[PDB]
Amino acid sequence: SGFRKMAFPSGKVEGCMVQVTCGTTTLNGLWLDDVVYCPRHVICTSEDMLNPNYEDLLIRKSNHNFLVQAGNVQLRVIGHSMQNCVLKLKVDTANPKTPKYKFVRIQPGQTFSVLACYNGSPSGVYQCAMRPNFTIKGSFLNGSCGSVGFNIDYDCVSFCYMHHMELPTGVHAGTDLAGNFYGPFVDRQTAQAAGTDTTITVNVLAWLYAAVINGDRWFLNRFTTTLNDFNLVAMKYNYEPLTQDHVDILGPLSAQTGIAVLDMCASLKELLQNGMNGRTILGSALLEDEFTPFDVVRQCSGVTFQ
Amino acid sequence: SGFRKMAFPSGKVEGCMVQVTCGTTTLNGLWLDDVVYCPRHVICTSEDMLNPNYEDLLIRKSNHNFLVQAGNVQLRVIGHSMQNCVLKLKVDTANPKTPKYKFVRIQPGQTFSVLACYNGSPSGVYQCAMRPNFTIKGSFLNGSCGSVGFNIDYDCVSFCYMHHMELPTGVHAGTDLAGNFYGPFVDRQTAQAAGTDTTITVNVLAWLYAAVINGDRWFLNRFTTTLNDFNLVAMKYNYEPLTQDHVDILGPLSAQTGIAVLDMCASLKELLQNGMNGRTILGSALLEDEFTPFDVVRQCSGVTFQ
Ligand SMILES: *[C@](O)(C(=O)NCC)[C@H](C[C@@H]1CCNC1=O)NC(=O)[C@@H]1[C@@H]2[C@H](CN1C(=O)[C@@H](NC(=O)NC(C)(C)C)C(C)(C)C)C2(C)C
Ligand SMILES: *[C@](O)(C(=O)NCC)[C@H](C[C@@H]1CCNC1=O)NC(=O)[C@@H]1[C@@H]2[C@H](CN1C(=O)[C@@H](NC(=O)NC(C)(C)C)C(C)(C)C)C2(C)C
Repeated sequence: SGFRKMAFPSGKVEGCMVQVTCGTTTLNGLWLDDVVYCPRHVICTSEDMLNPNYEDLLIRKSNHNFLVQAGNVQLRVIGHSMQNCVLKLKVDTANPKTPKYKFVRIQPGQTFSVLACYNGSPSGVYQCAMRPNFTIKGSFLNGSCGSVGFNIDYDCVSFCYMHHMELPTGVHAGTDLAGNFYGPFVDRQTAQAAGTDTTITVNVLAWLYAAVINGDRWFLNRFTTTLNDFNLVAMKYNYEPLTQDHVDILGPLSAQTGIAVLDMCASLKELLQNGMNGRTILGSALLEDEFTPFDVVRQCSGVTFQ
Repeated sequence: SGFRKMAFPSGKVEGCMVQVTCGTTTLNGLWLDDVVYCPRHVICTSEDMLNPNYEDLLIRKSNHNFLVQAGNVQLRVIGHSMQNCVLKLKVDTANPKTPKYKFVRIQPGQTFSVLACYNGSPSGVYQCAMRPNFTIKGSFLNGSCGSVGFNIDYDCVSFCYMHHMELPTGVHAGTDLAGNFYGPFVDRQTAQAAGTDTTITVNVLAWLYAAVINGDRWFLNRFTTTLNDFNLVAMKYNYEPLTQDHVDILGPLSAQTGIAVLDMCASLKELLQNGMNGRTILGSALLEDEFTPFDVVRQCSGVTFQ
C-alpha cells in the first residue's frame, strides 16, 4: 500500500536527450532515429524574441549553424525543417537508443512525466498534469527548453509535451512534439496570460478512490447525489463539470471499492462545502487533482513496463 | 521557476533490475557487476516467515535453486552468500549496464528516489525521505521487495535502500544494500511497530526557503527567535530538534534569499502556532518535510548528471 506521485521510469527518454546549440542559444533536443526535435526559438537571439518571423529566420540558417551534442559526440545536421513551433534537425546518425515511441497530443486533465534537462543532461523526473487552462505547473529553469513530457505504455514511449516557456504566474507552456502549443500561447514575447484554471473533478474523484483503496475512509458519507446537483456544487467551487463519460471511466475504481461514483460525488460535495477540518487524505490537506483514474489503477495494481 | 517533488532520472538503475525466483517466491534483485542483491526472505516459504532461521534455510539451498531473469535472459548463479538481511548471488555474467555506484547508509531526514519494480520490471519512480522513525512512506505492493532507493551524484549511483516489508500502519521498512535494516525492524513476521514519527524540521525550513526562492513570501514576518526558544516550540509540535549543524547547512539558502535562518525559524514558529489559515505554500496546505536543503538547491539551481 501507500500512494505517491509516481513518474514513469525515465531511462528510455534519457537515452534520447541531446544538446542543441545555435548561435548564443543552447537548449535540449530529442533524438529519435535520425531526427533531433527541439523548440524553434533556438534560432532566435536576444533581440529576435519580441516578434520574430521564424520563416525568415530559418531560411537564413545553414545546417552547420546547428551544434548538436549527444554526450561527448557531436552529430552533424544534414537537413532542417520547421513544423509549427518545433524545429526538426536531420542528422547523419540514427539514435541506437531510440525506444519504441509515438507522438500524442493529450487532453487537459491527462497526466505525464517530465524529464527535466539542462544542456542535454537529465536533472530529474516528476509527474505533471495538463491543466484545464493548458498550462502545466512544472519545475523549469532557464536552459530547460526542449525537455519533454511523456507516458510509457508497456514498451512504448508516448511523447506528449516539449517545454518552451514560462508565464508570469510561474506556470509553464509548451507544445506537443509536432510543435503545436497547448492552449492559446505563442512562442513570442508578447502579453499572454494563462486563463482561469479549474480543478480536474474526475481526477479528484479518482484520488478519493485511491484513498479508499489505501484505507482512508473518513470522508465517505451515506448520502448520494445526482450528477446535475453535483455539477451545480462543482461549478460554485470552480471544478470542471463531471460528464457521464467521466462517470464511466470511474467505473473500474467504483467497482473495486464498492462505492458508487455518485456516492463518491456526494463525499466530494461535503468536502467542498465543509473543508477537511484539519484532516488529511493520502498525506494531503488539499483535494489532489493530478492523478487520473488510470494513474490510480496503475499504482494500486502494479502495472509495469519492460 | 516552480517546485516539484523531483526524483533522480532512473535509467542507470533500470538497467540493473532483475527478477529473482526461488521456490514459490519471486521478487526483484539488483544486478551490479557479477552479483545480484536481493532480500534474504526470498529463501523463505509461506510457513517459514513466522520465525525463520535463515542460516539453516540457506545452507539447504543449491545455486540451481535460484532463478535470475535479466529480461528474456536467464543468469545462472555460481555462488551465494548472505550478508545481514540481503542475499548475494554470484552470477557468471557481469552486468554490462553496471553504472558507477556506491552503497551508502543514509541518516534519517535524508531523501532518495525509489524505483518501484515488479518481476524485475520498473513500474515508477518517486521521491521518499527516511523518516526519523526509520520507516519510509512509500508505495509498494506485493512483489515490490528488492526495489531500491538511490541518489545520483554526478555520474555515480549511491544505493541506499532496498525494500523488504510493510508495517501495519501502511508504511515501509527495508535495509541498506549491505542488508542492515533501517530502524529496529527484523525480517520476520512478529509484532513490530514503527515508533512515533516526528517532522523533519531542517527540511521544512529548506522548503520554506524554496518557497521564497519561488515567490511565496506571505509567511515571513519581522520577528526573530533564538534556537533555544524555537526548539521549545518545535518539541511541542512534535518537530525534530534543530541543531546548530542544521543551521549551518541552511547557510547557502539563507544567503541566497537574504533571510537569516533564525528569522525563518520565527516564521515556522508562527506557522506552527497559527496554522496556514487557508493559504498554501508551494501548492501544499501542509508544512512539507521531504525536501533536504540539498534538494532545494539542486532543483532551484539546475544541477544535472551525465
Ligand atoms: C527556454 O528557451 C530555455 O530554456 N532556453 C535556454 C536558453 C526558456 C525556459 C524558461 C526560462 C525560465 N523558465 C522557463 O521555462 N524559455 C524561454 O526563454 C521563452 C522563450 C522566449 C521567452 N521565454 C520565456 O519563457 C519568457 N516568458 C515570457 O516571455 N512569457 C510571456 C510573457 C511571453 C508569456 C521568460 C520571461 C521566462 C524568459 C520565448 C517565449 C521564445
Ligand atoms: C515482499 O516480500 C515482496 O514483494 N515479495 C514478493 C513475493 C513483500 C512486500 C510487501 C507486501 C505488501 N507491501 C509490501 O511492501 N514483503 C513481505 O512480504 C514481508 C516479508 C514477510 C512479511 N512481509 C510483510 O511485508 C508483511 N508485513 C509484516 O508482516 N509486518 C510485521 C507485522 C512483521 C511488522 C505483510 C503483512 C505486509 C505481508 C517478511 C517480513 C519476511
